Amino acid sequence: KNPALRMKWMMAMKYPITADKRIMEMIPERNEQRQTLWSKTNDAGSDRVMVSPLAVTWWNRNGPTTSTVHYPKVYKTYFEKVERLKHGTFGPVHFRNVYIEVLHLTQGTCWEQMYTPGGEVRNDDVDQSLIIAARNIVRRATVSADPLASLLEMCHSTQIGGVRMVDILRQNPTEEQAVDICKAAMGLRISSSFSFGGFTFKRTSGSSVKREEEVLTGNLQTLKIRVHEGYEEFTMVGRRATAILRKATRRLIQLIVSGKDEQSIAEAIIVAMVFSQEDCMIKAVRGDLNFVNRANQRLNPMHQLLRHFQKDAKVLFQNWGIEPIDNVMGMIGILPDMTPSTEMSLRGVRVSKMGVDEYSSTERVVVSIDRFLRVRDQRGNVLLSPEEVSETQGTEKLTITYSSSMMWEINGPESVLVNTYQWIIRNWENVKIQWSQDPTMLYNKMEFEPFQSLVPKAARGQYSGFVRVLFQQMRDVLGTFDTVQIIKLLPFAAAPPEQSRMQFSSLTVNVRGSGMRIVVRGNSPVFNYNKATKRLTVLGKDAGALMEDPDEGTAGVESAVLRGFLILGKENKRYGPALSINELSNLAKGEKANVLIGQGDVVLVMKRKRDSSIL
Amino acid sequence: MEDFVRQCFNPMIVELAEKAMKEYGEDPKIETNKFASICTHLEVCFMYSDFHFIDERGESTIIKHRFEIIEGRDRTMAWTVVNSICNTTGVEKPKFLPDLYDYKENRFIEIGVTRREVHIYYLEKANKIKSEKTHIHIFSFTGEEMATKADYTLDEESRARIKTRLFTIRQEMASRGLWDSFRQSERGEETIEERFEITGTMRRLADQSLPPNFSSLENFRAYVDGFEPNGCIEGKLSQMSKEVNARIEPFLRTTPRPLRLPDGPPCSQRSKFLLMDALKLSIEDPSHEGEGIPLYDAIKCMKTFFGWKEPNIIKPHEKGINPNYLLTWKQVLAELQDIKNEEKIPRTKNMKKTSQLKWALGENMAPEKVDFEDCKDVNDLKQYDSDEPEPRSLACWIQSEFNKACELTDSSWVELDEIGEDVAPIEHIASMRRNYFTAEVSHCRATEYIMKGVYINTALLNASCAAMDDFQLIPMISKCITKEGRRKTNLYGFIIKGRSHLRNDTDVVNFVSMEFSLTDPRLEPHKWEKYCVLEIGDMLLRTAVGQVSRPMFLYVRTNGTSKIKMKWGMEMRRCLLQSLQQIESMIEAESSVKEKDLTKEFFENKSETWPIGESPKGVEEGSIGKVCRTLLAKSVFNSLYASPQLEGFSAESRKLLLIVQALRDNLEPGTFDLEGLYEAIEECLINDPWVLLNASWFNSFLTHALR
Amino acid sequence: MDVNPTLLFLKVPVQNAISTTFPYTGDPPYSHGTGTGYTMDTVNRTHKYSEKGKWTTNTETGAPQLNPIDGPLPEDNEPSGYAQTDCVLEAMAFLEESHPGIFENSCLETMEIVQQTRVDKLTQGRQTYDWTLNRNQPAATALANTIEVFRSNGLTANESGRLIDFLKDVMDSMDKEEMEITTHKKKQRLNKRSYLIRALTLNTMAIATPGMQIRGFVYFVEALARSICEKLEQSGLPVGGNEKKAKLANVVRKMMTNSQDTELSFTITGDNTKWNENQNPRMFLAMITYITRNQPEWFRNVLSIAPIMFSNKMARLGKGYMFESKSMKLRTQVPAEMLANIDLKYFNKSTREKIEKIRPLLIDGTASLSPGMMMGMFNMLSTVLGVSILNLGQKKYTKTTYWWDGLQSSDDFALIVNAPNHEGIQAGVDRFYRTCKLVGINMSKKKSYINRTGTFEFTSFFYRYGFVANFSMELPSFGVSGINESADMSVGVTVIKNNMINNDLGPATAQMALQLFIKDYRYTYRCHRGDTQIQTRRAFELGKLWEQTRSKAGLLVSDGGPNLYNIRNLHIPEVCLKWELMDEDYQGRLCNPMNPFVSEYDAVATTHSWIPK
Repeated sequence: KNPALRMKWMMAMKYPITADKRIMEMIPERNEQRQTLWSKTNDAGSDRVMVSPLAVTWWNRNGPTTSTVHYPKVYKTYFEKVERLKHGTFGPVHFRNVYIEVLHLTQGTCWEQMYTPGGEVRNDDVDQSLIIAARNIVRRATVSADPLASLLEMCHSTQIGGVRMVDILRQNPTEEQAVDICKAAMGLRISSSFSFGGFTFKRTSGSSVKREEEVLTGNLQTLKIRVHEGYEEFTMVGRRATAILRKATRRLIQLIVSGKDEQSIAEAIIVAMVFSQEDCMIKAVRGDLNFVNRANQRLNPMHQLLRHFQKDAKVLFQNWGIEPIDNVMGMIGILPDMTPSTEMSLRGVRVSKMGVDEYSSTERVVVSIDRFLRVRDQRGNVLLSPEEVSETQGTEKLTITYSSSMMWEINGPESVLVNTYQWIIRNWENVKIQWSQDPTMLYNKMEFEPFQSLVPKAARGQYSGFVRVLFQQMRDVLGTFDTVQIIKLLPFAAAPPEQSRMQFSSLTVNVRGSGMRIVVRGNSPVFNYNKATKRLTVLGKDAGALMEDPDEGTAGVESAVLRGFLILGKENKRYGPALSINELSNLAKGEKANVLIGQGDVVLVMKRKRDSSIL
Repeated sequence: MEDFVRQCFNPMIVELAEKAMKEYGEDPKIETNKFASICTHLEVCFMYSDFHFIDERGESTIIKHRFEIIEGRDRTMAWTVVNSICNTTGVEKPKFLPDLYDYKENRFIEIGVTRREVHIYYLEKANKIKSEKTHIHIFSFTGEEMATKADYTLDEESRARIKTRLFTIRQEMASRGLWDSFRQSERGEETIEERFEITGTMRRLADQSLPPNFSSLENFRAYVDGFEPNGCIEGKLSQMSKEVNARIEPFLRTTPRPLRLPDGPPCSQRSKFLLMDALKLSIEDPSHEGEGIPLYDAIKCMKTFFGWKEPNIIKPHEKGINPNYLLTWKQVLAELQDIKNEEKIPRTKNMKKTSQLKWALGENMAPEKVDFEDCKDVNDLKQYDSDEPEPRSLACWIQSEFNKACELTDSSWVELDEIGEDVAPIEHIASMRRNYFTAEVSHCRATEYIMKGVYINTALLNASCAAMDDFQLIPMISKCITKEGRRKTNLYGFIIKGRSHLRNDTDVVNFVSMEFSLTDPRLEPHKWEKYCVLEIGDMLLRTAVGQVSRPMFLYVRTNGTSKIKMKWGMEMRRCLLQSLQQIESMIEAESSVKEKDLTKEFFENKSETWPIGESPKGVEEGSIGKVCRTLLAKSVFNSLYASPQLEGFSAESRKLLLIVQALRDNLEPGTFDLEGLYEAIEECLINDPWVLLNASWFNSFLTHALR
Repeated sequence: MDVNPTLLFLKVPVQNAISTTFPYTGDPPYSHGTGTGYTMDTVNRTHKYSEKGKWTTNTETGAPQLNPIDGPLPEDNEPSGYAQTDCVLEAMAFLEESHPGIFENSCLETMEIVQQTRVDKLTQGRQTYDWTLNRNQPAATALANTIEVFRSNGLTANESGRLIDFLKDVMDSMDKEEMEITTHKKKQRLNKRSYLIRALTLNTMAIATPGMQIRGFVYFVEALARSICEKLEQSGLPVGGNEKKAKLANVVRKMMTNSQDTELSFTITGDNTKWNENQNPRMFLAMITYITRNQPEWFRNVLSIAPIMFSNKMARLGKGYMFESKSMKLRTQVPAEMLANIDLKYFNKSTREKIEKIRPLLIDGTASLSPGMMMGMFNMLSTVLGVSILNLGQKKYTKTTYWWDGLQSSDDFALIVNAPNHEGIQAGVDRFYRTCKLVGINMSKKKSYINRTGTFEFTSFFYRYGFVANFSMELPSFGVSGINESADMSVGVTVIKNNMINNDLGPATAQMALQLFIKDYRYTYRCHRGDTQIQTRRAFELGKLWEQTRSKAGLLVSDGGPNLYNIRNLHIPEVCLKWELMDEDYQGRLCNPMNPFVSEYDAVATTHSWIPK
């Protein structure tokens, strides 16, 4: 309490700072504006003079510079924190309830949020960038109108680190679920092994045939499955869990899995159980399974069962049964409570130390692509799909750009604004023609969907109505075109407008919580236009360049600033003194005034005699 | 010296050492050698318990950690871990806190490092601690190592590594030229016999501090030392009175009754400013010369009105000075005109001392100071009137006050700065919740009240602490942003503070506040008892039959505020945080049962109905928006009406709510003393209107839920 | 149609919306509960609950004393301060039996800290009574004055710097017949009785603050009590938030799941309001002597000095009273030193009755209060007693079909009782009530309720079907601490982070706290973002910086740059958070060691860190 008020009041005076006397003979006696940067008074009880924080800012902005040495080496503690945070990743958050400085994120009131910090380890820049880009593209395309064509458009309309991603895809042998799905959609060759349950399944012995079986679940729900009959030998490959599995006709006989931690081993074991197509787990199904992705589209029953088991499997472990175990070198058991045991283990699931690892394969196959990106090989088994794509997201060692129409809402609201205006400026000719001819379709363009999110819901229909009326006036008046205004104001009209009487002098866009304001007339921090250089700046980030179209009024009048009114340029003292925007509601048709639009400039305006209508 | 330890030792070990010494309350700056000693001890313990694991068969494998650290944690965690280990393995409970625990050997090991010879340290440690089945690991910087029974759990490689670490550390101290101090600081902690004798006064006091039937402390010590329980509790309970018992009253649905409300004259407004009846003289967009200064803004806002009349009193202050309020209002207007006549107007203008100003403030009505010796012989000299205020009946105007406080305004009252981007999904959920709530409540009247109070209180405090002996004038300004997006500046009235020579935080400054309004105070005069009402103009308002003229009233009232109350009113922004916390807690409570982030369907769904009111046809629901606005309004009302009565009633009624809840879930509840709880709750319903309305809400909820 | 927030509970279970019922969530502005009449009523009630206790006259302070221990057993449900020594000792013995060695380990692990603490440890703490000046004073200045006076009086052993040495110095000074106080030159001679009464004072602006001669002994006894509690499971101290949340769930799981389906379980939540009336320092001394059985005598004396001294505690009486005459419009104030002999016509009926009750105790303007305790000095010992009472509820001790357990933290208590039938539950609750009454533990029947197991609360940790709703903390100040730009930023961001970690602060609420933080910081230091249109003198040069920098995000918030903090990134220092983004020239200028401005919290030694004039 006391310190805050004391500092607030102390900073008020002109010279609240105390500094050594040397500053007298090192910095100018005042500023370029003649402001004094010090005072001759000496601190009580010492020889230090009194100066002002303006001197602090002067030193910060144009003070003498020195070499930055001993700083990176001395601060060895917080730098590692920065590296771990930035190079770390994240994951799905579950509402149920290295790791010594992230406590708030990992644990909360009643939810858990996974996080794996970084450091300087792991794979290279190109592979990680490709994996993350493919993950984002696939995840967004999951919810598109048609994932296949949309995904192709995103892949062909994006690049990685200044290099088109198609070249990397064709010249990079990196393997990943998202990358493999993108390659399959592109029609190239993908790995024979099929990514299921988050791990790569590679067959290396045995075979089976597909049969359609109807099975009654433990919850009294009948599901149709494509059960495989015949001995098969699979290897589950994963970074933190590698396993070797045998399967037979509706029977699991052996599974040896090695993982760094118990969680990965448990995940691999659950994946093996679900892949085994055992009747016992069918009888162990509880509840109604309707798992869907962000697109709410129903998935195949196997994926739903896998998700249900991943949610929890405590009620299933004890149902398998009890069998004996033999003590062997490099052999570990699996208790029902998920704990290794020397004397006992869970049925048909063992744990080894080294496991099956090391050598990989370089085999590729020709595959076909179905409606919703579900990659299926010639045999019939599902190879890949977005349902099996991991949720991990990290950082990009090199800049990655996404010019598509649905990747904009990734870099942030500022990025959304900048990219919407970039799209508007890049398509200036076509957008102008559409606005002139059939603007109704333009106002329904999906490319403006992100902007509708930034504009508050409570004040988006009224904003849209104001914009529609203003643009109708601009169209029906003629002779007063102004491209900058059109680009600035177009995106706000997307909503289904409604009639209103407000005369908006500024519209609000929510960026990073704080709401910025863009003025209908003149320049705004959100939208700046420099006519001296003819450049548009959006929040300090360039958005493109504007070229004046074959319509313009270079002699005053501007009809798209005040609804129902036409501004006639410079003010005239002869007419009625400066009015108020609210008062303008009483002027008669054709009346003129000297309204004060804003800032410190007066503009003469005449009330439109006609009336511009909208749908 | 500590710089070397900080730079060499890894951050985690130094952080653990800092926490450990903070637990014992020892400052590292004063004690330097012990800092290095503790850091080395922790380092050697961790190395002893590093890169060691136990395989699933039982054999020792080097890559379930073989060694578990017990001294690397705090006392509570270490004690819990050792208790659990002993209970599970049935091992003899250690006397002290061991440094490490070996799982393969299932035994507790202690680590010791000394500057002097190892043998003396081992001997003293064994004599002090070792009594049965205990092992100590002893090392030193001299390169000589030994342990108990010549048994080392660590292999040759680990022992050599620890020896090399100690040797390189010793070489570092030798190079730095401070190893001599390190060695000399060690002395073995000579444990000379400690004597603490109670004698003289303390012996008498101790002898006079024993239970009955005891003559001296020594007799009691001997008695307790030889004490062994034998059925004393059972005997006392058998001989205890049967009437003593905590009986459970069967709590059914019919038992509860509504709280008995007090009877008497209706309540009255006591807020620092009007809430439902405030009036604003506003400028849509301040672009005039000299912006930012509250005085110029107030002058400009005043110039927008031309309906001034000759002031006259409609509803007078019954127990107060009516004419002087009028005189001081006239003085305010004349002083403003005089300021208008000036050219070089300073930042603020102090009103000249006048009779009416002093009388309205209360300076001339303030009792003087004199010692009790010179005023004892006074016929009516009594203790301050610490008498319980008279009961006041519930009045409907507070209900309307809250109703209008919960309505939706048409301006952006609160402006908040920016933060970083959100990358984690939990960050996305948090941003979504915050943005939804903010969009909901940013247009509520509660935010208007918050900003008005903050501005008034900050200006008043700055004026009070700026000029001590000046009766300054302070406009009541509030800056907002309309829906259209124009910076509106509203002026509600004026305040004049008294003398502000403040030395204590609780010192009371007296001010006189004049507030505009358009409510006729002859409709509910009882609501207005502390105010003097003047009619200082007429306003033209547009209605379906043109511009009708209605009177413009002014409420003048003398109030007092303390610096701590000023800060409390300057920190009302926390009402938004509290209201969020409430809605977020409800979100989490409803989500946990369903086990999924439910904010998306909580806010956007617009299919939920939370009972938030009542109507003639029955109860009424609303939206999550209505819920958020109601909670924020309740928080602001609680902040403005801060009184012990409110907290008392809330605390005593929360228990009744909980018991009713338990009744709803068929938990078969019971009450030991229901009437006592009822009396405790009703003790807080005497005169306050806010608490009375809360009690009325509680009675409505009681009569509705049990149906 | 008319707002009614309470009606929310008509569909939402109350436990979910409990925050609705916390009106303040802060420090109110009135400070109701401190004065003189409150002390009068406290003393009167303390001596009333010991009505039948034996009366005696003290020999050193020359004041009466009341001893209710072993008095007649209560016959009515009203509060009783008749705590039996034998029952307390039996309860402690049973606690030791169920937890063997606990007292032994506590003693042997605390002897070192008893022999290790330095004198400066007493500097940390709350306000202290300065016998030299006879008024509440900061601990540090009180210590300085005490050492100065003792040095003047030839008691300089405390110069060794050991806390035990200073305690011995205090013992010697108290043994002296009289001492001198030199204030600045005014000399005051305090006799043996005067000094003794001063040293046993309890000032009242932890409502009560003892003097300085009793700080170290209180600290030692509280350290032992904390050490004993640590080994105790039912004890609610000194754990934090997560462990406290887990305690309720663990207790419920233990009591319910293990129980048979036939058995019925119930839970009672109770508040031990006015918890210090019925607990006497003599019973605490008895339990302390029992704890240190077969231990070195010096340690026993050091540990037993505290309750011995407190049993003769003297309570000060507020600042006084204020009288006013409306007829003559006059105001006057009278001190408490003149309250012993003064007319009772000035006061009202209740106040004059209280004065009549407390008249025969005021010694030298300071009442004598042997029985009862004062808030917030021996809380851990009270928790120890409560956990002993709880431990006396096992199936082996009860020797009955029913049984019980629960938690106690000395301010709230919860008890789960289960039995084969409803009559069994009634018998269990009644037996617990009587047993806790015998020891002097008082359960308020007007603020306690019983319901089927699953839903209850403890220390505001409301529990419903495995869900805890911790509401035991208030929101701190998110403002400028007033040191410097980097210092304030670092301390405040660390504050919000720490509150998030433990105090159970929601993420969105943390985000708004950071928002208000940025607002207040920019307003106070006048360092606004370059893009913003706000105007001030500092905005001029600041503006220049905004133009010069090639990376806006690199600039520090104090320098006008954007605030990139968020939930994910809060622990990192602000300077380190923008290290790479900062332009090379800006980095060199900012952290120049040769700057003229420079001759806990985690921050970098930038030029923004200066000492205010």
